[PDB]
Amino acid sequence: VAVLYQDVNCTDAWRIYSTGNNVFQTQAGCLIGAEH
Amino acid sequence: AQKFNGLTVLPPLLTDDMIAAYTAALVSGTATAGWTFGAGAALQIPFA
Ligand SMILES: *[C@@H]1O[C@H](CO[C@@H]2O[C@@H](C)[C@@H](O)[C@@H](O)[C@@H]2O)[C@@H](O[C@@H]2O[C@H](CO)[C@@H](O[C@@H]3O[C@H](CO[C@H]4O[C@H](CO)[C@@H](O)[C@H](O)[C@@H]4O)[C@@H](O)[C@H](O)[C@@H]3O)[C@H](O)[C@H]2NC(C)=O)[C@H](O)[C@H]1NC(C)=O
Repeated sequence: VAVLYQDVNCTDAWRIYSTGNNVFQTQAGCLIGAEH
Repeated sequence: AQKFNGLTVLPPLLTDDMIAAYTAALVSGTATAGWTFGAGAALQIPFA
């Protein structure tokens, strides 16, 4: 699955359950688990 | 306070820029082709 955190800015202590190899920011928040 | 009490507001799928792009395309189509009786293959015509 992929996880979207609406209120986290991952651009470049993060309140995320787990990181991954495809963490990146979008206009809808921080997305983990999806390739851009 | 709203967020601390578990109430969230979600963003719309289409941004303001996309809606503005749609309206600009519609206005340009009316000014250039002005399709009548539907929206199919645009047929150009002078505005007058
Ligand atoms: C999520 O966070 C990012 C990154 O924020 C940076 O890191 C945090 C910890 C703080 O230190 C911030 O101040 C840092 O910026 C935000 O992106 C930044 O947004 C701001 C505000 O729009 C941008 O500031 C503008 O940048 C332009 C001039 O900067 C020039 O140089 C920088 C490199 O130093 C370069 O990145 C930039 O493209 C320019 O070439 C200009 O538009 C304007 O004057 C203003 O200074 C800043 O550049 C952005 N940084 C990055 C790395 O993208 C996000 O906005 C934020 N997201 C949300 C949703 O809030």
